[PDB]
Amino acid sequence: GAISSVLNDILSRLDPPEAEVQIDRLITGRLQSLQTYVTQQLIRAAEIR
Amino acid sequence: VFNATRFASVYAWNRKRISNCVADYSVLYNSASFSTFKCYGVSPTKLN
Repeated sequence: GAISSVLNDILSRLDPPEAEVQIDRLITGRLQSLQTYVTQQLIRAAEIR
Repeated sequence: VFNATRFASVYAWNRKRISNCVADYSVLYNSASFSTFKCYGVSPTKLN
């Protein structure tokens, strides 16, 4: 949902307060995607054990 | 673009294409001219 997926782009374009808005969207999604990954690995860890 | 005597009408306007050159945007801040200066796609200070 962010304007751009590259951090260097939003930092070299938007204002300091505007970049934080976009950085929030990037961190939020990337945090959820990583949590989903860890969750699935724990599930498969129960299947292998 | 900026210093032209008379611009084009907003009913029928001529778009100025600028490419293959050096754009110095620090002169705008070095000498205050524009009364209203803002950037939606980027920050006003990051053009340079």
